[PDB]
Amino acid sequence: TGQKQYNVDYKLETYLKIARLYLEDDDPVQAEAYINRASLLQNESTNEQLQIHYKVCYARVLDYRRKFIEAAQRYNELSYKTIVHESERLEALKHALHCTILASAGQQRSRMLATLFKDERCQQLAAYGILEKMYLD
Amino acid sequence: SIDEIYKYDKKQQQEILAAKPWTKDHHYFKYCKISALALLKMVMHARSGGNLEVMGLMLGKVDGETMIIMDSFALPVEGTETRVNAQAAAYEYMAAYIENAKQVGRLENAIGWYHSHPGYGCWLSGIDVSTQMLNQQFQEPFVAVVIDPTRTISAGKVNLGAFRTYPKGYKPPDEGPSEYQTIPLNKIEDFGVHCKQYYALEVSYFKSSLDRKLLELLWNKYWVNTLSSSSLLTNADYTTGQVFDLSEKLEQSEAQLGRGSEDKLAKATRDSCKTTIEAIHGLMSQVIKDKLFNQINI
Amino acid sequence: SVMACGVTGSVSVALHPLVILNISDHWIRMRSQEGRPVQVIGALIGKQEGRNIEVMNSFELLSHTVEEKIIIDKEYYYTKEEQFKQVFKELEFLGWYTTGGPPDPSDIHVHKQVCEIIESPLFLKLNPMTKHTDLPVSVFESVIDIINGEATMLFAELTYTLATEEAERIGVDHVARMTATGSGENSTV
Ligand SMILES: [Zn+2]
Repeated sequence: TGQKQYNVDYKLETYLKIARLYLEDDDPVQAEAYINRASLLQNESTNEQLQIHYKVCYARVLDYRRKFIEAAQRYNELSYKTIVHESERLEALKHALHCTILASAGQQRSRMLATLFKDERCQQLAAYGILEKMYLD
Repeated sequence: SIDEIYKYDKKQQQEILAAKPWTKDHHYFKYCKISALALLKMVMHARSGGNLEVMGLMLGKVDGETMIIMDSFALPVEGTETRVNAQAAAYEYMAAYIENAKQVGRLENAIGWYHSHPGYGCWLSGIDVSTQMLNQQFQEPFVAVVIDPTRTISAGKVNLGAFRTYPKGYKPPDEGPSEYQTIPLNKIEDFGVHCKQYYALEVSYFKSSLDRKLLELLWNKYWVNTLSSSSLLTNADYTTGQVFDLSEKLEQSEAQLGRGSEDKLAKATRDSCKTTIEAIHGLMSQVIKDKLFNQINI
Repeated sequence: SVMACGVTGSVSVALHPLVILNISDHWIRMRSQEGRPVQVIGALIGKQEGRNIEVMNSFELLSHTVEEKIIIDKEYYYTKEEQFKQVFKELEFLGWYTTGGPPDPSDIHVHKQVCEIIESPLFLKLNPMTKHTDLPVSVFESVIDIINGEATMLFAELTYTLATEEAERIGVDHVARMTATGSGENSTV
């Protein structure tokens, strides 16, 4: 709205941080509004880490809006990316686990639960005693 | 080399198609060689539907007097036996299947049509004869196959038949024994009329080298399924039904002795054995198992 | 090496012998067509309930070759997906098959193309001219781990119990054990 014009890496970073903050105070009514305006400028970016921090923050907008099954698809995706540092792929995979478990009993969820026992990386997670016992009924 | 038959000579087919030894002699084709895959899928198609008759299409070739069947598949049609030529519903899935199948390997042409007959032998009904006559009329080299899945089980061996119909005008020669199978009276009439209008084909079963070698390697772990077979609750609703058939056949011959088709106790006696012979054979494999697995002590 | 080797589990698999024979017919026929051994490829179908998986029937798929990479022509799969949903309306898409050695890179590239279609694609591989005195048919699945800072696909091998259907069992007992003039006096027993 301002007179001046700004770049992609500033606007996509600003709406990233705005949406991330309204969630931290528990208010997804506000956080959903600015991440929607962030999606306009994420296709336009050539930044290989800023698009990654959008999908980490878009997975959380579906998490705090209780779309747990679709949130698991975002989180699971990010743990498989090598560009993301190894200690940050552990959190990426574990947030998928929580949102795979707490979702409603979908058939899509049964295939996620299968991917979660198939992946040895999940064995390291603390809710494996739940998952092991969940997937195998 | 056993794989003499899994070969497919296409130019030889179209020379025979033009030559035609079937328009010269009415009963030319007498034998029928059924492949390894063809047998399994046809048996599987019949039982899969089960109680209901469902027909598919067969693919194959000709050789001498033998009408060889190579590969088979299903036709998603309904009203088999109740409609004359029930394959008309899915004229799409005949040519469309062979057009897809020829891209992947199945070069074989239309050789016939097969249907299931659950719990009442292998034969052509009055509805089946009208289908096959007109099949032979236009779409030549076409053979009508039949399988009885429910009895294949209880009898304990492949219950199957392959037939061809005669012309409406010329009538068959004499040489014909034709073996007896229990025909339920509800159907005996329909069979009885149109039964002499056709002739069967001498069935034979073959296999490839790989098929033969695979089945031998397969048998290492398939003996387990033989001794946990139990043909009792599997086909429970054939044997329990055959009783209902048997009861009627006696009911007739009882009154036949009285006041009032020639001695229908001789049939019923053979049916009472037929059906019970199975029931006993069942309890052979059961006691065989009780002997084996239960009686070891700790 | 490009297979898994780890503490597996996951699903439990069954296997109908009709599937083995439909591949066997498909190998011998395509082998015969070209006068050489052929790596034939096709699709798997059957019942899927909960974890457990049964493979009932199987058919063929169209394939091409971009450079050295085996391209499953998907436009053919979707066409046959029509026709197999017609006849066996109950059945589901499960996986795919091929012939040759054990699992290798050329099938991992194909496994990616089946992974676009479904989220849990099984994989059978058969050795036609096998040296094994045992059966050369082993079942596998897609598993992915960290290969030294690299998330990448692997094959976790699984076992297979054989199918039981009484009507089918006779089909096996007939061709694997043929009455080629071996019963004169009925006997029955
Ligand atoms: Zn019929």
